[PDB]
Amino acid sequence: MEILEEKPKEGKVKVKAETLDDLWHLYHIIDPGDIVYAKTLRKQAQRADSLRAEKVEVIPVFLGVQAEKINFHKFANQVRVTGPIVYASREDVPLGKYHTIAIEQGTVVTIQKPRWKEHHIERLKEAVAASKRARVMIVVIDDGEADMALVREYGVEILNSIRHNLGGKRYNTDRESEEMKFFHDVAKTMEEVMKRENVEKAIVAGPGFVKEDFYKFLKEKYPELAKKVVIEDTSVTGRTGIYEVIKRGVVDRVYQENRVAKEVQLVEKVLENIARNNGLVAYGLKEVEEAVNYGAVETLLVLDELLKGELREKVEELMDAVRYSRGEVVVVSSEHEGGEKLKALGGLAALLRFRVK
Amino acid sequence: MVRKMRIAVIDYDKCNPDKCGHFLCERVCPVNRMGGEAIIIDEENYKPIIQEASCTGCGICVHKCPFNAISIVNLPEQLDEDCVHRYGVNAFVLYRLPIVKDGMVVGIVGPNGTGKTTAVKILAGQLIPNLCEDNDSWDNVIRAFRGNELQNYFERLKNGEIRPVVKPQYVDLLPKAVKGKVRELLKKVDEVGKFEEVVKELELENVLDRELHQLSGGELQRVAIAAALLRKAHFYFFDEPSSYLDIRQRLKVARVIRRLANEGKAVLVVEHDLAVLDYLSDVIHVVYGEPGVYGIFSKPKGTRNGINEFLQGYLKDENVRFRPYEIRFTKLSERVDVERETLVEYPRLVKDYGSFKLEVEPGEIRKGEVIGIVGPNGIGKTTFVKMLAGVEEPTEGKVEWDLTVAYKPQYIKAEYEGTVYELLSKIDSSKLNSNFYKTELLKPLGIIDLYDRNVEDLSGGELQRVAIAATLLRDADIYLLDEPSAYLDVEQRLAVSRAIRHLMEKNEKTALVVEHDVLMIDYVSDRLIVFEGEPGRHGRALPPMGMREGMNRFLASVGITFRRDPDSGRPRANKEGSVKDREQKARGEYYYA
Ligand SMILES: Nc1ncnc2c1ncn2[C@@H]1O[C@H](COP(=O)(O)OP(=O)(O)O)[C@@H](O)[C@H]1O
Ligand SMILES: Nc1ncnc2c1ncn2[C@@H]1O[C@H](COP(=O)(O)OP(=O)(O)O)[C@@H](O)[C@H]1O
Ligand code: SF4
Ligand code: SF4
Repeated sequence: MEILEEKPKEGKVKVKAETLDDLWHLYHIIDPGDIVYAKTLRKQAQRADSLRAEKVEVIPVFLGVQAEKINFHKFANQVRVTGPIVYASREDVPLGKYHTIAIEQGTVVTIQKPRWKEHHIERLKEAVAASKRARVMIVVIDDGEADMALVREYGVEILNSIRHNLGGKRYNTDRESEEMKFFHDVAKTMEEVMKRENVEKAIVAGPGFVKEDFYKFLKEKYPELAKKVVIEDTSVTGRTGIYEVIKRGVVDRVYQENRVAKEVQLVEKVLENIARNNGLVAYGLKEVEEAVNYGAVETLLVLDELLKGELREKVEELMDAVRYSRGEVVVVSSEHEGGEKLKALGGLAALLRFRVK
Repeated sequence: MVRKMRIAVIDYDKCNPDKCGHFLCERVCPVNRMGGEAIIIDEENYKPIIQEASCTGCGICVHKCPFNAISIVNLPEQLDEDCVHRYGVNAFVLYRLPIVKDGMVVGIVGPNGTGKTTAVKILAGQLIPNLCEDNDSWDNVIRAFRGNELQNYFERLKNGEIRPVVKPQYVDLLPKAVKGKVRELLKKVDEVGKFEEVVKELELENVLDRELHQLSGGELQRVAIAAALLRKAHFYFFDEPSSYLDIRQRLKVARVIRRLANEGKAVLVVEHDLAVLDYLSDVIHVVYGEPGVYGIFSKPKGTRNGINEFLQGYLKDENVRFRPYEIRFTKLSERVDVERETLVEYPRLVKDYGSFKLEVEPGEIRKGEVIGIVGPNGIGKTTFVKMLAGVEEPTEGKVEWDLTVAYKPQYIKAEYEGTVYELLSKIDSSKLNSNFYKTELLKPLGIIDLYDRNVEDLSGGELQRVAIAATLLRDADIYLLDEPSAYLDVEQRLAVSRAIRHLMEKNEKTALVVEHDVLMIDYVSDRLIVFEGEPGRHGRALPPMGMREGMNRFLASVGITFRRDPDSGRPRANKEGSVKDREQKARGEYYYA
């Protein structure tokens, strides 16, 4: 999510929800014996005659609701918490009732009167405020400027806004030795960020020749880390040029799928060929549980549905123990050509380094 | 779109839980790994059972089975609704049936063990279809086949006003079950009042004097053909009548069976020789699947199209591939026919037992070639073959030289205690373990899967393949096979052809294959020995001669000319009295490859 911690005791926190998993985090922290303040709206009901007729109303503003049940609802993406009111504006005198509310995006405050644990504060901060990433690494390289951004759901910022200070062709021919210098610089800065953030493509886009010109230079300089040119729409630069490149560009979503998918099926093939080798395949709750404890699992491949199974705890632990042992754990769509076989296999497949019986 | 059922068949006759550990299945099974019941143990009958309701069809258990007692297939859910009979879960299943018809000859082509014979029992009143459910009545059968001509069959079948007579898939049961003569028998079984016509057309008037056990192959077979027609029945089902008949016989028996259609009687026929099949049938069925897991009969076709489609391996009516390459043949212009080195030469021999006479003209044997022997039975094809084989000493002449001869006898009977692997292994362990004999002989004839049963515990078609393979794994200069054709199917017949051809050509060795099935001759033969005279009396073996010049020479004494089909390439037999029949016979070229 995006977190701001406004009070060193967590008497004021300011939290948000952007994605499904954020809510699952918010669920996991919130218990009985908390009050969440927020900023909803609860209406009245009034008035009436001597008897009963028709008429209703509404109001706005914040509040707080006590925790009495904690319920989690699908096709809504909303964690309801119900029970009694204890904070409102009094200008109308509307106290004397209960009031459900849902923790969402926008401000949600959380506090615990007997005072939070280490695990609780940790869980919050587990989801990273800046950006957990998806790619989230887009460039736009036009004659007037070079730009390069990190656009996450949790917030949005052009990382470099460096200027060429030069034309494409308008000042003279501009095929300078200070253009050769410039492009080398551009490539370097992008290369260092791309690696550091660990998402491996950028989309170059631009007018006329320029976009192409640059890709050619990148391939020629050094072998790439994966680069693609897409035409996209550009005819502006700055925050709105980068923004326009992203909007009509389902490129971001589609590429991120293809990269994950690749990793599963590469590993998939390997599991086939290892199954023949005696004692190096693990698979099958017992067997896998047995390698993971002895710390010999190289790779753990599990379909994401098994993480959200009915046993969820074991799965996470097996992954947690492997990641600590410096294996890599792969979490992957079940739509994929590799993902569908991890259903069939049963759920867990792991590649060992050395034999566990 | 999607839709899919999993179907598991386990050939239990191949499973042995104690040899693979403890049911390697449930152990290796992913679903069972994660606390599931894909594979369950029948701890009583001691067998494994796959609950298709689970099995993801991942196929791990299949790859693991130390033998190959497991098959798991993923169906599109369609054929499954046309399911006819299941022998119990993890057991053979039939889909669909052959559609028999009155006054017509309904053909069947397709490899053994695909429940050709399952369908016969179904139709014979002796097995009620469960329709892969739990049924034990006719009525659900009659409904299921609503929109089709077989409803009418099951209604009559239940009133029991028709009963089909069946010429069994193996014969040589009547000699050890029915004693006394062919003369006698044929009076006894008589009920059709057509005794005269039958015995004469199938030429068993000399064959009456002998007792059943004293018959040769051709004769025993034909005597069954006779005794089936003299039993009273409208519906006659012949399973493999091509067994041990010679080239002259099989064409003449075909005419006899065809004349039934004219009498308005319903013939249902299995044949494995495309020329004989073309000639008899008027409808044709293709049967596809891998043996012992499932069989499905296709839709009825007009003979010609049906055969074309079998060869292509692709069904355009049903949209099914069932063999990933095409049936093909060898002309004489698709070879190098160049002369090779003389291995040995034989002078004039003449053998007279005093109950048959043979004269063998002077002849050359060349090394590196495959000589086909042709002629009608009892013409001493066998007398020649046996003189080189050492079981018979020539009366005059010499053939018995310092060539070692490898001899596959005419009948097959077992006398061997121990397994298929014992029997082969003592001949040449070495050959068994080399990649060639594995690509060409052993693997496509099923022998890898057969090592677990005893020789005596093998059935006719498996045991035939086992005899054949045995003879060619003997260490010999020259290979003698007397009539391997018997009880082989179309695919098997062809596989044996490709195996003989490759093995003989590669090590440049001689083999003699006494032959009568048109297709094997058409592929394998480099040279030919045509036999003539009057059978049962005298034979005159004419020297070896070219494949074409031989089939020309011989075909002219049978009246029957052969073309080359234009649809996809196969030997086309031409009807006696046709355009092509007349053009070939007038122009002294009686054959084309
Ligand atoms: N009585 C039986 N019990 C179990 N399996 C059988 C039985 N009869 C036949 N089968 C199996 O069914 C398959 C097809 O049978 P069959 O009709 O004899 O085939 P085809 O006539 O094509 O050779 C074979 O794999 C065979 O072993
Ligand atoms: N030892 C024998 N004594 C007398 N007649 C024999 C003997 N062996 C074979 N025959 C007869 O020779 C004839 C031809 O025999 P064979 O060469 O086996 O024929 P085919 O062409 O069917 O292989 C048969 O009529 C058979 O009864
Ligand atoms: S099916 Fe194969 S692996 Fe399973 S019990 Fe039988 S022989 Fe063993
Ligand atoms: S195919 Fe797979 S899932 Fe089905 S029984 Fe065999 S191993 Fe179990």
